[PDB]
Amino acid sequence: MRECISIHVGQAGVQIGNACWELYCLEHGIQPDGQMPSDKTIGGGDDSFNTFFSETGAGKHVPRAVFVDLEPTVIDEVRTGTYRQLFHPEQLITGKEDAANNYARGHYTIGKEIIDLVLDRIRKLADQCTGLQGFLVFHSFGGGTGSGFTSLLMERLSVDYGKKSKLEFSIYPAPQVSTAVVEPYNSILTTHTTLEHSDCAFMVDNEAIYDICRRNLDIERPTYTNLNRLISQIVSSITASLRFDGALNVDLTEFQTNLVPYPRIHFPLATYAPVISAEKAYHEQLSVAEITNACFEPANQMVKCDPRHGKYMACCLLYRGDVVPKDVNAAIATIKTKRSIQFVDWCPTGFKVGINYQPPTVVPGGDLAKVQRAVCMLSNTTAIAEAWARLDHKFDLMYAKRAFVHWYVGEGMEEGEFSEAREDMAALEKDYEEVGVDS
Amino acid sequence: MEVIELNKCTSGQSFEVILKPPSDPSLEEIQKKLEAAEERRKYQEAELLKHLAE
Amino acid sequence: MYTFVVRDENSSVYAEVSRLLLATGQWKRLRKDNPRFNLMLGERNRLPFGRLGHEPGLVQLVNYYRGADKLCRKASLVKLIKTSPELSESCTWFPESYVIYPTNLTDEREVFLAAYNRRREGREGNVWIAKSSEGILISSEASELLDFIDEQGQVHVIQKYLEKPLLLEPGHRKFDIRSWVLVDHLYNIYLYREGVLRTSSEPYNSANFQDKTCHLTNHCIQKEYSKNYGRYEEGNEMFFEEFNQYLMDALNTTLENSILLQIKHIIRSCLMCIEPAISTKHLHYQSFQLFGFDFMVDEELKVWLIEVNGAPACAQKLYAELCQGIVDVAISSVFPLAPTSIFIKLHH
Amino acid sequence: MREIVHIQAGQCGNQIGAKFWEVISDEHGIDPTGSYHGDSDLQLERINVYYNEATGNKYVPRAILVDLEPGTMDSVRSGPFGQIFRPDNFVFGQSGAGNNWAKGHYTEGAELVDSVLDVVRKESESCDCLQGFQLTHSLGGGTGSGMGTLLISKIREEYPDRIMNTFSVMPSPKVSDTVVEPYNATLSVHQLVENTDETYCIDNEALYDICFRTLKLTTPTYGDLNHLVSATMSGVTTCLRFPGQLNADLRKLAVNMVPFPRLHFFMPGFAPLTSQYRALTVPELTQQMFDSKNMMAACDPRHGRYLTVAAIFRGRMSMKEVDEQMLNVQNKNSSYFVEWIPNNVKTAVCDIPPRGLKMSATFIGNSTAIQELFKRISEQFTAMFRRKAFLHWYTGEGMDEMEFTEAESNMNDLVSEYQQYQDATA
Ligand SMILES: C=C1C[C@H](C)C[C@@H]2CC=C[C@@H](C/C=C\C(=O)O[C@H]([C@@H](O)/C=C/[C@@H]3CC(C)=CCO3)C[C@@H]3O[C@H]3[C@@H](O)C1)O2
Ligand SMILES: Nc1nc2c(ncn2[C@@H]2O[C@H](COP(=O)(O)OP(=O)(O)OP(=O)(O)O)[C@@H](O)[C@H]2O)c(=O)[nH]1
Ligand SMILES: Nc1ncnc2c1ncn2[C@@H]1O[C@H](COP(=O)(O)OP(=O)(O)CP(=O)(O)O)[C@@H](O)[C@H]1O
Ligand SMILES: Nc1nc2c(ncn2[C@@H]2O[C@H](COP(=O)(O)OP(=O)(O)O)[C@@H](O)[C@H]2O)c(=O)[nH]1
Ligand SMILES: [Ca+2]
Ligand SMILES: [Ca+2]
Ligand SMILES: [Ca+2]
Ligand SMILES: [Mg+2]
Ligand SMILES: [Mg+2]
Ligand SMILES: [Mg+2]
Repeated sequence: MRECISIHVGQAGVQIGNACWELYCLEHGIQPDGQMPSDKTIGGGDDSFNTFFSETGAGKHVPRAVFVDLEPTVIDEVRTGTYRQLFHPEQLITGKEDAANNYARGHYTIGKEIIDLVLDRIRKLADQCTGLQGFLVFHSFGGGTGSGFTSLLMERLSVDYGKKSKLEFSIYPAPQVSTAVVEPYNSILTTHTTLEHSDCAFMVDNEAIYDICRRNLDIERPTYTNLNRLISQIVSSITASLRFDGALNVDLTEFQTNLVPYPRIHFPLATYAPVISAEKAYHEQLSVAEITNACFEPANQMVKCDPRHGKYMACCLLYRGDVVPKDVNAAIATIKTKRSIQFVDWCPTGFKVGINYQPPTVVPGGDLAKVQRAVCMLSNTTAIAEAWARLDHKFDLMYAKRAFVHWYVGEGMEEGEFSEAREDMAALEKDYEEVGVDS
Repeated sequence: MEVIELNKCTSGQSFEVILKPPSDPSLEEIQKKLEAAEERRKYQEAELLKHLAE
Repeated sequence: MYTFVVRDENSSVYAEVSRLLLATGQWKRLRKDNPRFNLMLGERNRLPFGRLGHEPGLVQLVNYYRGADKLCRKASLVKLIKTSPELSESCTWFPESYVIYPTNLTDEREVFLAAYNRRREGREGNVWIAKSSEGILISSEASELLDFIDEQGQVHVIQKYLEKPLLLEPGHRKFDIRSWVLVDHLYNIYLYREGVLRTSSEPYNSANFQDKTCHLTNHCIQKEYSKNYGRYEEGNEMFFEEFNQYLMDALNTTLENSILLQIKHIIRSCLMCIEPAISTKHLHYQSFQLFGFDFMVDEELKVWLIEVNGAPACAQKLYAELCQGIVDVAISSVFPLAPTSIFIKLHH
Repeated sequence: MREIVHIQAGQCGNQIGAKFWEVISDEHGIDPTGSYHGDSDLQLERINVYYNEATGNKYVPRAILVDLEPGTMDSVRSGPFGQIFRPDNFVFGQSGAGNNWAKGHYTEGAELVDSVLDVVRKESESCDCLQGFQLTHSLGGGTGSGMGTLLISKIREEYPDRIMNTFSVMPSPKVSDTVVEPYNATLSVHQLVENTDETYCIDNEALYDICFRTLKLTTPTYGDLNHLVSATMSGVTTCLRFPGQLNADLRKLAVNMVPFPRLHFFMPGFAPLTSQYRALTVPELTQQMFDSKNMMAACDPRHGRYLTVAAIFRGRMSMKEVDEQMLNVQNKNSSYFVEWIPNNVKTAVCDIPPRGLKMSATFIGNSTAIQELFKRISEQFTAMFRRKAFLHWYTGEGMDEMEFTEAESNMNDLVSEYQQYQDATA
């Protein structure tokens, strides 16, 4: 058994982290007070769940997680919330004043003052690990902490643990729920600096999740709670293989080897189905064929973009619930002769498939209906570069006038880092065009 | 379609179906970056305090 | 008030579409880079499809289908037709074609040569034509065909030349048929009821392929190289009413029976083939597009598809009617303003 | 990221300031004696931003009151909520400033500034985490204008990394006390351009016009003008005072609102204008708040473009309708929003409405049309300065003409800078 440490940085990373651990506890039968009746080996074990939960002599099951935010508002919700008893105070780290949506403020100014305290709390967790495999880092692109502090944290993690894998769950910015006009700057700055330090990153566009919540959950104006409960379902299906018995994606290294043939091109598209509202009493259960077909619908993707006009490098299907290999191969047969699924020449056309018999757990009283089967597809498609193009365009519009640049320079950042980050993204866009476009 | 690497346990199954064959900065360098930014912050503030002093 | 932007200055079709929208009193034109638009009239090259449909509170629409280039690129059209089970073999309306690659800056040839040899020692006409997306060679010898593709340095297609075209009388003159097709956001396929024949002003020859004025029916070429241009009809352009009369008088049939039935069938086959790949039915933005289909008619009254144009111009006489049609069918359908249709619906 | 320290200086500054505190005290359920008597926890969650906790669990405004004579402050102290202010926080002289910037900034003011700074320091040092300061004052007199800007300079020197925020009342010949107002205003704008992060431009000409040809007041008094200012201030500080995730602290607001450091002068607006019975619909709030008639700076937004806009909707209403209407206002007037700052309009919603209203909306715009205001002042300044009229009042206090020339040059540069970005295109 190899342990995984989750790190939650800034408001988005913390609130999402809080939704995931809630869900993890429901899935493993852990109660708010930390106890697990199902667990028999008291005070320790080598079970699959132990990858995410350590144990105390008193039989408390404790998340291998640290929460970091530059202001205490959000993390204090955790300390006093439903799962207060789950975490230890050492895990929750708060600062005095936040990064004010300024990458440079979070990275340079405030980052410098708190980074050693953070790395040390992480070390305490690493020290209880017999065989740590690496880190899962949750954060927004757009916030000053989420963007600036995370990239410093990632740089230092590569130093203190150079062998370990690092995976990201990043919230890509959408104006519909956005809190700052400079988010594009923060996104490109953080992506540039983080790039070489992340083995695999799952981007979730708030726009996609927002719209899914509106059209499928009939939520008129989604809140962060609605968004986060949906995000945590997707996150759980992605991490479920590290927490449960199985043979696909059982260690963090597997994500890279299965999904990322070229190191920079490490942003797989997540697609999820089915999302059904818990308010619809009569609903007909979707089949393996149908939920699988839904994986090739832009309306269900974590980022809106069109894979028909890109090429695939890898594809993974993660099913939870009443699914057998026969139904999957049948679904894939029909779908293939019906849809535009072009793989790059230097990769095999195929799917790695995982099935977990426990159907998705939903939060009691949440917006999500319980369903008997669900799937999350992780596909590495060049079509996701559409999200980089949008982002880079917005950056260009503002940067051409040097709008808001002084806020960054004023925090000790050099202006050239803007052009440096933007050059890196331009190369990135070019790399995607090379692997995915003919002429 | 060929199904391979089929693995079964009580929790579930995994396998692979093929449809067609194919055809870092040191600790020192980072602290230097943080320190150089802090120095620029110190310099900008000293200029402000100089201006105010005049 | 609906808003829109303009990003192709050379489009005569949309230059008129814009002026129509302004005239409505319910459409306002914006600056090129203002993303706050309902309607984009895009550029022909490298249109930023990835930037469409991410503007909260705006339904957005563009006048191009992403992916339609597969149909509108000569090399691509041949590949699409050979490899698509829907078309491919058992397509009898596209001339035998091959994609040939120059030896300078997969690949065909040889396979082409094998078919060529068949008619060589087969007592059959082996006149072929080389072309790509001025710059066309009509020859009956394979040797001087390839020995022309490499001199140009661009992907080319060599297809069978139609040696037995239907010739208009008097004049013994070739021609081609242009049809305009509008595909709306719902993927309804609309054939404009008015077509045009682009005629040659020179009698058709069979031994002089050097004189490419009675062999190439391009209106651009005809004015430049023909003494009699405009002699038989204005601008070397015959419209459907006249052509129909001709067919009745000369051949005892109608345009609809002898030709249009086939034209409709071909348009449907091509567009339904590519539909799954380009449909914007469940996309975050929607598109429509106007296509230019060009056909040849042989002497047996068999219709052959020659090429599909993705950014077609129109015929002066017709600009007005068609453009209003685009507005009514393609644009006002999505953004309704506060018949006797000019289109025929090819029912997908 | 928490406590704000409020300073109010001079007659205008103290009169609007008293009203401000009167209004927010009511909204937060705090009585003239500083005792909380509300019926919600939303009104205490961020109460510490503007109030200190005292003995007996009562609330004291983190407010410092300043003047060079004692009159207006005596009136404040004997006012309705006069008892709520910390007695040690009244700092005043006896000489007055005679509507003279030089007196407030260089002579009479210099004498008193250190005692004000002592009070500022005592309030700061009590702060868990001071975010910054907000100053209320006019630019047309002597104390608020001259001493006010002197204080800002000294505060920056001592707290150079805190946000400095002002509500600055601009003078109007329509509502004038003396002919030297343009001199005092121009000298102050020079200071404000360099030393504040956010300045809310409250134009007495706008407040007058609104009272006259919207509220139908034949003869507006300073009281009527201040009713509008009270409401605007309560409105613009809402996101600071109640739970929310958008522009919830001074620095975050500044990062979202200010794309270039000198261009930090905001045009406020609100709806509905009151001096009732039927609540406004969300679409009405939106139409009205963006109407030039609802603006507190006398500049026509149609004469320029918005760099950035912040809006705040108050009351119980549909967040969906709010988003829709706000999107509608931008989509149907996209010409007036610069296209090179994408998504430059942000919106917050707070459940708690203001006194006497079911629904309201407050607008804060960074528009290049604000150049009209500075141009108006510049013109009045030059009309007198070309003939050195009334200059002796200033040279008598040791100032020389060169300082006027420099303040005038700097304000005209400010105008030309706005024109640049008004003309700028993607
Ligand atoms: C109803 C409208 C015009 C259209 C129908 C509404 C459209 C959508 C939503 C709101 C309004 C804008 C709000 C007020 C308004 O237009 O007031 C006008 C005048 O003051 C123009 C102000 C403009 C508004 C904007 C957005 C930028 C520049 O200033 C003054 C006009 O009396 C107001 C009324 O006519 C406004 O624009
Ligand atoms: N999906 C989701 N997005 C969030 C959440 N909280 C914030 N965001 C998004 O994150 C971006 C803002 O960054 P934050 O995480 O709030 O900021 P931060 O990391 O705490 O950094 P600072 O506050 O500037 O110090 C915006 O795009 C928000 O829409 C959340 O709970 N869920
Ligand atoms: N296979 C064939 N058999 C007989 N004639 C052919 C032919 N292929 C092409 N042509 C004839 O000559 C000209 C080539 O025109 P083609 O349509 O292929 O390219 P083009 O560059 O003219 C664009 P457009 O389709 O808009 O005319 C044909 O239009 C028609 O005149
Ligand atoms: N809105 C408003 N403006 C005022 C008030 N009192 C004075 N003014 C304006 O402020 C300027 C005079 O400055 P004032 O504050 O009286 O002088 P100070 O005491 O030296 O700061 C003039 O432009 C007046 O129109 C007031 O109560 N409300
Ligand atoms: Ca155990
Ligand atoms: Ca004295
Ligand atoms: Ca002292
Ligand atoms: Mg935060
Ligand atoms: Mg062509
Ligand atoms: Mg006075």
